[PDB]
Amino acid sequence: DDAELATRAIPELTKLLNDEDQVVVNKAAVMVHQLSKKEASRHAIMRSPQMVSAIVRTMQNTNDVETARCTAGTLHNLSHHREGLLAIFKSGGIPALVKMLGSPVDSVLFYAITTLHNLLLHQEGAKMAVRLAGGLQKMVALLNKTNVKFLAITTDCLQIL
Ligand SMILES: CN1C[C@@H](c2cccc(C#N)c2)Oc2ccccc2C1=O
Repeated sequence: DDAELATRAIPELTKLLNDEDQVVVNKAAVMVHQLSKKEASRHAIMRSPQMVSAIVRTMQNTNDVETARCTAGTLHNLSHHREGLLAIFKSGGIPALVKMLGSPVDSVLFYAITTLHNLLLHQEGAKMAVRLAGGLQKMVALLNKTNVKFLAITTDCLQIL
């Protein structure tokens, strides 16, 4: 029933993610991120190409810190599934994630590189897409960070490319 109800709510949540009111978009992004933490509702989000497109679009245009963390966090969760990596890939997720590599918000930064690593690992076409978006230069720029786990994931992205 969790999956069926998340499924019905999706079109309205997709609509509110594209709203002009920034408080409406933030609240919808908080909602969708919460839905992405439960496997039944994460399944429903991955099956909606329109919903994944709205999370990508919102993530790359938002100036709201919580909105950026919630939307990148949502993509991070969906990237742990094959039917999730594919939806991110088709919705223009790679260029948006590459832009997020320039975030001063460290959780957005960690979510962005982990999702991109999951993509470079199992998504066909992700290698060339990361390169076309300038991800090679962006990832090299991060090698100056000091967190051990973050540096290793970033170095494996470059070792994969
Ligand atoms: C949310 N956001 C947009 C922008 C920003 C605006 C206002 C406050 C902060 C903080 N802290 C950051 O900075 C970014 C730059 C590049 C990629 C992504 C971000 C990003 O994460």
